[PDB]
Parts: sequence; C-alpha cells; structure tokens
Amino acid sequence: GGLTCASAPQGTLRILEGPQQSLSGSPLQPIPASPPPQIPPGLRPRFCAFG
Amino acid sequence: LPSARWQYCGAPDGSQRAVLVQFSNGKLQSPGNMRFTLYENKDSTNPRKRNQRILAAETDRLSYVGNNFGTGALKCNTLCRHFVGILNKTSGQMEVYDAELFNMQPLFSD
Repeated sequence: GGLTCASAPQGTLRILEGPQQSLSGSPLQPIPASPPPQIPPGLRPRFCAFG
Repeated sequence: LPSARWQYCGAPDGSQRAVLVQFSNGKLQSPGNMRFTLYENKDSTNPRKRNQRILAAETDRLSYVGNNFGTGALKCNTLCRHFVGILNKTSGQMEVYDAELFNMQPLFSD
C-alpha cells in the first residue's frame, strides 16, 4: 500500500512564454544628423570706410 | 513532427497531487527495493501548514527524506511548476497532472 518507483519518464517538456520580433525600421532620430550652421539671408555689410 | 493533444484532467479540487522524487546524490540503479512513505501535516486549519509534506524513503542501509517546507524545500518547487504528462500513444492524447517534486536526502541522528 506504499508508494513505489514507476517507469522512467520517456520525455521532458519545458514551457516558457515568449513574444516575437517586429520589422526593422531603425528610426534613428526625431530631427536627425548634425544639422549644419548656415548663412542668414542677405545679411548686408554693417560697416563702411571713411570718405 | 510527432505532437500530442494536451488535456489537463489534473486534480479535482487541486488537493490531489502526484509525487516526483529527486535524489541529491544521484540515481538509484534499481530502487524497486525502496519503500516510500508520504507524511502530511495534521494541521488542516493553518493554510501555511496544510501543504507541508514529508517524503521518506527507506532502504536497507540508509533513509532518505525530502520535505516541501524549510531549508530542504528548494526554489524550483515554486518559481517553476512541475507536471506529469501521461501520453496515450494510440490516441495521441496527453493527460497532464499537477506534480510535487521532493528532493531526497540521507537520514542520521546523534
């Protein structure tokens, strides 16, 4: 009436919960790159010679 | 690839559990000579104690004891859950039951 060893298991199942990968879009930056410093339009000379 | 239809007949009240044993010092080549006795805590009113169980295995030379509580209770019994699947090869149906894992260890007292 006691507990005895039974037949060895024939296989093992290991369960884990996993989600999946999306598409590669690689959206690097809101406003991207190093935007260049640049000329103010027209500007004009702010200096003249004497005479 | 070979697959089986999964069914959790499981435990009617969840009170029912199977019993898995693991020996800390390896395998028993032919344990057919081992007698296992499962002990349960008499206190059924304390939810903490009502699930405490001791599994004892007796051989001619040594005794093994496993418990599901205290230091001997190990992390795998909770972080993970163990089940036993009984596969009917003919029907392809796998019946799945809750299992309790006991880590067995040798008995000596001063």
